[PDB]
Amino acid sequence: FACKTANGTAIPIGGGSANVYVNLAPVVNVGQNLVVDLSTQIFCHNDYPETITDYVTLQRGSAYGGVLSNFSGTVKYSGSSYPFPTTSETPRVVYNSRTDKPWPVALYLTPVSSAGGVAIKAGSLIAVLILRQTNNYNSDDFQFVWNIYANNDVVVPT
Repeated sequence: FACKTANGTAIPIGGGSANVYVNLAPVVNVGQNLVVDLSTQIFCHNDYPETITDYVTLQRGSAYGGVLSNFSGTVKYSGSSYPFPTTSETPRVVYNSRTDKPWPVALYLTPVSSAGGVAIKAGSLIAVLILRQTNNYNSDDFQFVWNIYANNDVVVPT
């Protein structure tokens, strides 16, 4: 089991860390959602689906920089919505194929009432998402740590 980003960066068997650089809607009003769809950015596969089933959760997700300060967040994992930053590990998604398939994670971030101006800065860390992988075969328990960085400023009109 291993994962890769849209730009080619991979985290191999056993886990590790990688940076993901995302473009963001440049203007988001109070009452609107800024969406960070990582299902188009992060892809993973099972290396031995003939015999092993891989189990994958969002173990936890944290907000940083302007997202922590200026946004109220929810994370969608494989169709279900949870608080972001997270308060519990999600249910498991099954990976049973060698074809790389999306990690079904999306952040929905809406400005807090106090937000205004540049609410997210270009180049800043905005989230860390921990993908946890286990299986039905041995005791493997691996973390794939995704550091999410903003490619551009996000302005909240005032």
